[PDB]
Amino acid sequence: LICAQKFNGLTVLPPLLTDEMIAQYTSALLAGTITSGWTFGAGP
Amino acid sequence: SVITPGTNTSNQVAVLYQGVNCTEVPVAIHADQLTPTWRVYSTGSNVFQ
Ligand SMILES: *[C@@H]1O[C@H](CO)[C@@H](O)[C@H](O)[C@H]1NC(C)=O
Ligand SMILES: *[C@@H]1O[C@H](CO)[C@@H](O)[C@H](O)[C@H]1NC(C)=O
Repeated sequence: LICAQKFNGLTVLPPLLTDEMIAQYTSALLAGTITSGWTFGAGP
Repeated sequence: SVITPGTNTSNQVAVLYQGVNCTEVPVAIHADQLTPTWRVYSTGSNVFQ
């Protein structure tokens, strides 16, 4: 298991961007695309 | 791992014991129990799990 790696120094570093914030970024992208077309990707 | 703003700015640093539920054993470091010494920070400025 994941803990089994934690006996002999095989530590797993958690990602900086948690899945919640990845979902937040994806929701921001979706809102931008829906309510702004492609303009938001090239300026305001 | 040691969090530092890079000598230049300030020598004050903060450390991070990765991958440990430190609310038990490292927050309760006794005399020279923590690896990098300076047992003065047994409680430290703040211990944030
Ligand atoms: C770095 O150190 C130099 C010399 O002491 C100083 O002039 C400079 O402002 C410092 N920069 C920072 C970001 O601490
Ligand atoms: C971390 O330690 C605290 C205090 O013993 C405990 O309440 C908590 O459940 C622990 N968490 C994990 C993930 O082991």
